[PDB]
Amino acid sequence: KIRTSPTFRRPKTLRLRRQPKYPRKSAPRRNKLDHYAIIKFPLTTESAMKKIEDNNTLVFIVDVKANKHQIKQAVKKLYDIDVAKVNTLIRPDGEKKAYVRLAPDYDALDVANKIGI
Amino acid sequence: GRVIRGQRKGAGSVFRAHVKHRKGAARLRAVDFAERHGYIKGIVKDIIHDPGRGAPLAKVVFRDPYRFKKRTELFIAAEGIHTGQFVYCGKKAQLNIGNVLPVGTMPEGTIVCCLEEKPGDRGKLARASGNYATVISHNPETKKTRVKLPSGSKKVISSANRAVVGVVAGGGRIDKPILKAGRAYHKYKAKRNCWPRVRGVAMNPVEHPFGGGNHQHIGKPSTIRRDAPAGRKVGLIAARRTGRLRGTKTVQ
Amino acid sequence: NPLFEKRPKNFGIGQDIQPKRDLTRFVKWPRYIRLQRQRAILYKRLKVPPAINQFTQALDRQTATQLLKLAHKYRPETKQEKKQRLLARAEKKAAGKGDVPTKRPPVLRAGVNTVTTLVENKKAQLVVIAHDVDPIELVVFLPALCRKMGVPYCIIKGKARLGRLVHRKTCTTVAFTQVNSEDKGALAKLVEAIRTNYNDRYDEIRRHWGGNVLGPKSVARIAKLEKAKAKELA
Amino acid sequence: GAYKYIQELWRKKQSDVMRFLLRVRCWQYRQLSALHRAPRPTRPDKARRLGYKAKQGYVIYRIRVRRG
RNA sequence: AGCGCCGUUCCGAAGGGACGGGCGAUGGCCUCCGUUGCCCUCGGCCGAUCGAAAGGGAGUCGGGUUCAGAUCCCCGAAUC
RNA sequence: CUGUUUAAUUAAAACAAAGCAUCGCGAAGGCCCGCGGCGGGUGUUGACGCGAUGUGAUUUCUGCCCAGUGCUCUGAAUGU
RNA sequence: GGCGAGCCCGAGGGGCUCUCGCUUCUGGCGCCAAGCGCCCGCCCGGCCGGGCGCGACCCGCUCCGGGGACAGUGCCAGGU
Ligand SMILES: [Mg+2]
Ligand SMILES: [Mg+2]
Ligand SMILES: [Mg+2]
Ligand SMILES: [Mg+2]
Ligand SMILES: [Mg+2]
Ligand SMILES: [Mg+2]
Ligand SMILES: [Mg+2]
Ligand SMILES: [Mg+2]
Ligand SMILES: [Mg+2]
Ligand SMILES: [Mg+2]
Ligand SMILES: [Mg+2]
Ligand SMILES: [Mg+2]
Ligand SMILES: [Mg+2]
Ligand SMILES: [Mg+2]
Ligand SMILES: [Mg+2]
Repeated sequence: KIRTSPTFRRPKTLRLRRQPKYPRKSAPRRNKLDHYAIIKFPLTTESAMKKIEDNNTLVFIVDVKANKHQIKQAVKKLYDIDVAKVNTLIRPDGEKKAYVRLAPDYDALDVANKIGI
Repeated sequence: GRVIRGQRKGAGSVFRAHVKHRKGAARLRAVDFAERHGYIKGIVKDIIHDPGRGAPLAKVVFRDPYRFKKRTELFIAAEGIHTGQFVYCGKKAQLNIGNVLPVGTMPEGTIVCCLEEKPGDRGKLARASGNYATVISHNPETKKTRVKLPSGSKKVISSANRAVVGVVAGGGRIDKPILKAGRAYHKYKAKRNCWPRVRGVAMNPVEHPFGGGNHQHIGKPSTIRRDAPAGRKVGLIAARRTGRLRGTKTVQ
Repeated sequence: NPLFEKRPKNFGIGQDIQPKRDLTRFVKWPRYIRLQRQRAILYKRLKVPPAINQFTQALDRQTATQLLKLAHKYRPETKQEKKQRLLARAEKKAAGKGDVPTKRPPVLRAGVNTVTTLVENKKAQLVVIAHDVDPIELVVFLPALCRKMGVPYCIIKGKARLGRLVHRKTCTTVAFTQVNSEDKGALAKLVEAIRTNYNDRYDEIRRHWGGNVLGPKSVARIAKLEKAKAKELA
Repeated sequence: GAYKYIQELWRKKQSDVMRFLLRVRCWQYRQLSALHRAPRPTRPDKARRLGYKAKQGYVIYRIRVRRG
């Protein structure tokens, strides 16, 4: 063993992998933000209704802890329809407003009549 | 009363050095094997201007004899050096202007600059623009060397410390008057906030020991001893004499 | 033979770079490395008292090997064979209903309190004193006490080797008190050698001071000045 | 058997056999840190009469304060 | 005494990264590849981190749309 | 001379200014901050520099006094 | 170590007494070893891929220099 460098530093020791004897909370914390809690309210106002005909786009009110991917997955797992893109804004009352554009194969009027708006 | 202007320099609040635009500290190479048992060639790439310094900085690149890498250092540019001139450093380097070598190698009367107090502190003495030291009185036993400093003082130093041969470039900088307040403002703004220069008689009694009264008079003897407390040392500090000079120094 | 040229490199100043040397005496060692090294150098430089200069003046390795060969078969029992002897003697006495199956068990004593009690009561035939005890105050009273009580003591180097004959990390002291008939002559020869080495020279070691050895650079400097002084005289 | 000898050697702490060890230990402890752990007591008799017993749980710290 | 204070390289064992090679094990179509452990070798950080909605900072523009939006929405045409 | 100043009574003959000079300091240092550390500002600095002062461009001048108060130097030569 | 010098004895040689050296016209380049001597599994006296030493002298107890029983630190006492 010849130490050519004039600086002595730490040896690369064996860091032990964590293997605990017992779990710390007995159970995984369940997903509170699931598909029925992300997408809360469809918006049935005048401009949001006009977007259905003139935009091929549904309008929803979403909890603020969700993003575009979770809104897209929630729509595809609840309504079984394809999503082009989701534009999210924050409505100044405190909720998120999501504009979900659908596929050209689907009809926003038919999806709105099936969901009841 | 109120804290005087002389005590506020130690706070470091607004009296620091304007040090951002300065390119770096001008030091020599730290001492190693090649600078004590030989010499090594270095190439000066350019010379630049350090703000707050009238002396030019010299960017001399070296070669590392241990790992393959070109080391860039910052020397004080001596007078008459040019870009591309091979700067030589070490013990047995041949004496030319711009070559740094220990003072035991050079003969007496050699005009050098950027010398060292202790051997191995990368250059302390005689660093201002246009100043030099005079090397005299070598000693084989008890390795010491007398140097005449620019203040006229003769200091006995070691014989192993290094010094670049020549004078510092930029000599005669105090030949031109500043000639207006504007160039003084720009000069001191480049250096450091050292210019709130207000007369101590003109300022208040509660802020300076001299000022006040119906007339602008000092009132107290300005020669104030070295044993004075902080805030008392205004005007002449430990003045052994005053008035117009007679002779050169008359001090051994 | 076809091309196979030699490419020499010159390793001087101002040319091709230096090779990777050993660099042992120039690596920046950490705090505790420097502390133990200059601690050993500090014990080498400074004058030690004549009660702790007895250390490093110890027994040679041949007589220490003889002492270890004597002490190997007076080994105190560990936990495994201790429990084995307890359970085996209990089963033999429960089977045979015997009163006194064991006449005399020979076993050495360890520990500074036990050894000090045995030398104060003159039960110790021989004392083995370890060298590597870092508080020396735990040890410094034992040689004079063994001398004034007449029990021979031997200073030995390595407390780990003395702990491995008692199945422990540190042992610091070994008291030979009981000897067998096949070992009495060998212990008498060892006690004679140890009384020749230590107790007969106790008045010599107690007077001499240890240490006072300068560093080799300063020793070579004084030797160069002495050769210059001889050049001045001749 | 030994701790009375340890105590009586510690008492006259001006003598030449003790003051060398005291100077060496003061250098060794001054060149260490301010607050750290000693894995075993250096004064076993004084530690044991303050309450140290050689078992798992009792921890000796070495600590440095500034005089004046 | 102390909530704490000084300091930013000073008195620090202050890199958990990687090329190549060898050995061992696992997995996938054991053809051929991918991971994990060990060893050798390399590796100035001018020292964690923060600090600009005017500093540095890759790449979207034209038309139309509502009572309130616009380089964001629709159409068309591009780029990182 | 240009500039600055008493915001909410003064704009100046006041302050500042370049110039003239003086003193301390060769870094274990001068002038200072800090309750504290051989902690910090000057200092990424070294007498053409740093710090503290009087006067206030240019021309011509810098009279005489150490009695007093200061400042400084020296010899344990000598009182306290 | 002589491709070197030295002061003497002196026939080859001796080392009383000493110096280290292998970079000075050039705004070039210089790292991760060439060679040598050994040790292995392979082709019948052949070929592949590896390891050690010399190259790069040995030993030592402070990384190297400059101060050093002073400076400073803690307390007490007297000046200012
Ligand atoms: Mg002039
Ligand atoms: Mg002025
Ligand atoms: Mg003024
Ligand atoms: Mg006052
Ligand atoms: Mg323990
Ligand atoms: Mg940031
Ligand atoms: Mg608008
Ligand atoms: Mg547009
Ligand atoms: Mg007015
Ligand atoms: Mg004038
Ligand atoms: Mg200073
Ligand atoms: Mg006058
Ligand atoms: Mg007088
Ligand atoms: Mg030293
Ligand atoms: Mg000395």
